[PDB]
Amino acid sequence: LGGCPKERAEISMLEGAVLDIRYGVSRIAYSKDFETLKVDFLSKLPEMLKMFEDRLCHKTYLNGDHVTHPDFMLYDALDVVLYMDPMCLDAFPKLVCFKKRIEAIPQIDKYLKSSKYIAWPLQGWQATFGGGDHPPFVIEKSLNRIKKFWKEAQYEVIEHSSGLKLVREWDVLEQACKEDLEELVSMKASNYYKIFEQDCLDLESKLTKLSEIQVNWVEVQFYWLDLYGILGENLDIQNFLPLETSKFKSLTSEYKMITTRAFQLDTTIEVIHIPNFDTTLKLTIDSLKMIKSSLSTFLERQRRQFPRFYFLG
Amino acid sequence: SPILGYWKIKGLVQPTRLLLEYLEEKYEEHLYERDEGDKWRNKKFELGLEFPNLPYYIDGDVKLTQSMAIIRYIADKHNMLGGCPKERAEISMLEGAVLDIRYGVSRIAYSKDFETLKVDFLSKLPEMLKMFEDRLCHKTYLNGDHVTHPDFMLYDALD
Amino acid sequence: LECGLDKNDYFLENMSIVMNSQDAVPFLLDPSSHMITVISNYYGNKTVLLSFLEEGFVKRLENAIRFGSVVIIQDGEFF
Repeated sequence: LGGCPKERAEISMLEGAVLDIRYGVSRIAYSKDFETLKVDFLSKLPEMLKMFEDRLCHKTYLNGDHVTHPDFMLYDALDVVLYMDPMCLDAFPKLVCFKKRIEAIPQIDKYLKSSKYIAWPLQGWQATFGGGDHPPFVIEKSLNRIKKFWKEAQYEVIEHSSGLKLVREWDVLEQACKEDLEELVSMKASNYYKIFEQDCLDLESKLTKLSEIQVNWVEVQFYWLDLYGILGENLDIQNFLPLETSKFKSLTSEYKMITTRAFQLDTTIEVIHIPNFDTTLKLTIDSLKMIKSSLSTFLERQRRQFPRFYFLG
Repeated sequence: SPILGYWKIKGLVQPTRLLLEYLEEKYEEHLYERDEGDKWRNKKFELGLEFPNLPYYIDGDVKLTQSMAIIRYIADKHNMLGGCPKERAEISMLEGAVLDIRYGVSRIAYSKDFETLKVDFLSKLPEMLKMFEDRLCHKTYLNGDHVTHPDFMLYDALD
Repeated sequence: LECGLDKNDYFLENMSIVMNSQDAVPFLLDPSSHMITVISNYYGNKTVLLSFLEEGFVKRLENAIRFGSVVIIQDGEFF
């Protein structure tokens, strides 16, 4: 353990830093949120890991040129942290080394190949992190990235000359939803998704509803903006079409409240949870189509009265 | 005179503070208030601590963080680690059992489920306290006729 | 044959060559895409069809490889 205060405290500092990794695991291992929390843990981790990377420079083992128990600790740690993060050790080749070095020691290597060696799990089966008895997987790794992606959904919002705020750059989210939806369908092909599957079916119901409202919303946004050029601005055009402009303005009110209510949610996915959205927009687009159809009948009946207007457009 | 950074609360420095005061050794402090979360992040990286956090201690180019590494240092710099392998290992085992109480507290303390979790903490606590009650039969202080630093650790826990 | 492989001895030998050895990917050439359905009847649900010309090809294959999907790629000329 060491000879006296200094050399004993040095060997204990190795002990300590190993536990600051083993314990760090357990503090975020019971958490339900683990797939999101590790992010802030791995950001702090560097500061701690660094100290060990240095200690390992120009030395064969922590606490010197003579091998200590800390060398067998670092080996286990490195083996374990790579599972938690695949890139965590790549930035410490000095540890990747120490790890192989230890595995090289004849007694140790004979052990790893022996019956006494526990190949897995990392924690008690019960733990969220490194649990389970089901020796392997990418169903969870992907679904964590899917849920992470949908809690970062961002719509470029840009308000135009009048009242209402417009949602720019549709396609990006539009594409992602379709892709992420195709991903879940191909997940049914997998053998290992069966029980973990039920939750994915809930995420399938959530996104299939998001595309349902995505389809109609771009239609509304498009057809309103077009009709705004035509009737929103002139007095003369709305004078000729009174029933048309009185019905446009009524929908203009509703959609103004629908957008501002949906943007302030601050999650595009959270929009499926809002009352009457698919039903609202389906009914709005129907009415928007009736105005555009009525204008179309007006122009053609205007053109048929003076058939030159057919030339004009 | 050593320089100690920590919260202006008992928290992570208390045992250490006591040991220091036991050896009548002087020191100077960087005290972070509870809502001065900035002032800390302001000096978090401007100190050259080997594991920046609280607390952190600096002396004769002995840069320490981790309450145990720190306290042990001060202790060792005054020959207080133990008089043989046996008594030295015994003192470390005291260190351990004291933290198994200090930490035991913090694991049920941040929980929203406290009013029923402390119940399971206090049920384990007895087994820990008991060991000390026995040790104190035919001894003046835990681990012998001289008071030890682990007694200042258990005192923080107890508090 | 039950899928609809042709009676010809030539077409039996061919199918045998495709199946029996798969240490390497087979390239099927047939003008009448009668063969694209033969392999589909054989692997059923698992059969996912793609084409080097579709845009989502790049991602759909990554989904096909991850979850054990049996894949046929419809445009071999373009690769």
